[PDB]
Amino acid sequence: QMKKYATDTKCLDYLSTFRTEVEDQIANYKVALVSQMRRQLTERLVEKLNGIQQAEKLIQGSLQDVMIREIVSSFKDLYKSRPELHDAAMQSAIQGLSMDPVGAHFKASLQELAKVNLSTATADPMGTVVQRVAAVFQKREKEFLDTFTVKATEAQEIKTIVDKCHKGNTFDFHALSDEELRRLEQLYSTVNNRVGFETIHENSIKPVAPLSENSKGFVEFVNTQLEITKAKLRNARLTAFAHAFV
Amino acid sequence: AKISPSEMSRLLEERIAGWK
Amino acid sequence: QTLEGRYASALFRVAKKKNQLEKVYGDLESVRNALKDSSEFRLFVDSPAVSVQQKLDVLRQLVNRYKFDPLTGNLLTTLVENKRLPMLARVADAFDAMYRKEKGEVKCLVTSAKPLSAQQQKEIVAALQNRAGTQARLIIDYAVSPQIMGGLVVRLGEQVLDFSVATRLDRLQSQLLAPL
Amino acid sequence: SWMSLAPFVAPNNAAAWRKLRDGAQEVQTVIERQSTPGKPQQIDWAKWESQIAHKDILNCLKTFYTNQVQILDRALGALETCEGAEKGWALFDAALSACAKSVEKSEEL
Amino acid sequence: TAAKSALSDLNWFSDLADIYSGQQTMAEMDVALKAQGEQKLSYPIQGKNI
Repeated sequence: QMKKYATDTKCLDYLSTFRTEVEDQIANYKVALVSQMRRQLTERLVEKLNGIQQAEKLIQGSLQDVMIREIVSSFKDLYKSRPELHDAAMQSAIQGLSMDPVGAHFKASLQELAKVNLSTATADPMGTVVQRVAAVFQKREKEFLDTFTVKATEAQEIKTIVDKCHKGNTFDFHALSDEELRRLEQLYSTVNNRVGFETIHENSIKPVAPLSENSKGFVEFVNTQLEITKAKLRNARLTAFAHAFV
Repeated sequence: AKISPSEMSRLLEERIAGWK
Repeated sequence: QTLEGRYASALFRVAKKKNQLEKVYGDLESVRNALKDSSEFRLFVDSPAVSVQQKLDVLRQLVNRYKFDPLTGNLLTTLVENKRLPMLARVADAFDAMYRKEKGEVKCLVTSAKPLSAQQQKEIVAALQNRAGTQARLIIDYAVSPQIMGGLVVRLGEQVLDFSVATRLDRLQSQLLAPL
Repeated sequence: SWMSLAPFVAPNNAAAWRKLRDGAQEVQTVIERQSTPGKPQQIDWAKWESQIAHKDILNCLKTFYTNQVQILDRALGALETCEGAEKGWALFDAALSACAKSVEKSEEL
Repeated sequence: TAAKSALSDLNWFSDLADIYSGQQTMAEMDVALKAQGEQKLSYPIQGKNI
């Protein structure tokens, strides 16, 4: 029977090995955490670039679509308007039975478009095909840049109303503020989540749960110190967010 | 990829030639 | 190639040699007009309770009344004995198309509205140098979807040369919506 | 070896133990994972500089990337060379002495 | 109603859990002191950086 309980001697080696192991299984945790952060950052950037590439592609697609639609409508107008194109097309077909005005007008409008710099252009139904197409171009580009870039109004708001009202030479700390500081934090979570930056969320750390009284003298030294690290880190975050925005 | 005005328009102009 | 095609090829390849087919062509044109203008001869071949005796007598006597050729009679007796006489006008038109195709095509052709004698001359001479077929008897038409540029079909089926505005336009547009 | 310390647990000391166990599992689920592929991500900007037409914001983003990876590798090589923890290692040593004081009791037999 | 573990009342499983969580957190927050030097950043802003 007692041949059972011979196991009960091996409940002391295990704890020596506990102390020997946990001071190494932890040193091989910080490394993995670093690499975790690297991986998440890289993946975020990659998804950002896939999105921006797809947006550019769909822009140019819609662009050439309208570039064709408007030239076609313009020609459908000019033909029915002008008498000359009729007899010119007659002669064109006749000599073709052994250039037509359609290819000519298309090529002409394209050549006149290729050196326009559509950024410098006018409103939507503005007649000239360049004025018809550059409206779409610029509007689509604006609806593009607002989603993979920050807006100057969001900048100005906080830069002039929020950050520098705290303090100057370094923009030191943040207890000098209203509850609406929390909104600035929310504002943070917009910008980096459209641009695609990966910043550590400090609050993903979790404090300790007490179990027994004998541990009370340790946990507090952690949790107190943790606050001294959680808030401090916060400052070293937001100053950056300010010193891009001055 | 490529840019619209200077590249795509030239390309499409080069694309249209055809008859018979 | 068909049944009426069979009889057509038969009589053509047999009669081109000695018969002076133009003679047969004229006789068959006379027969075709008699068909279209009788309304009893049409009935007559439709007339199913008729004796083959009376039919053969009618034909043999019709020989001695109008112009007539021997192979014509042989063919008529053939379509009698094979019970294939109602196909006569169809084979007649087949032979007309065959011979006039040997000589010269008839073609359809489209515009928007009335063109001019000048460009009409240009059209005919261009289509002649394209065909190089010494006989061409054409058609004029007016369909305004192809806006004004001259679309047509030189009648052989596999050549509908679509010199038109709207067609080239739409083909080009649907082409240049391609990706990159 | 300390993971084979289960059967010396009692139901009054189970959930705590389970917590500990699951805690370690979390750690291990990280580590092996973050050493299995090694480094397959390693993005190459030669592709993206070409495939994109703006090349004005791409540059600043890449700058951020190369500015953070330096500090990551810095911290990594820096930790690869106190008192805040001894206050708990004392608890551990007390527990060790207690467990020896109990095993000696159950080594009479 | 037998009893395995001839060893008496064990009461040092709580402390092990507490020190494990403590060391884990102390590492987690001795990391992010290093991975957030944060010299400066480069935010693209409409009108200025573009």
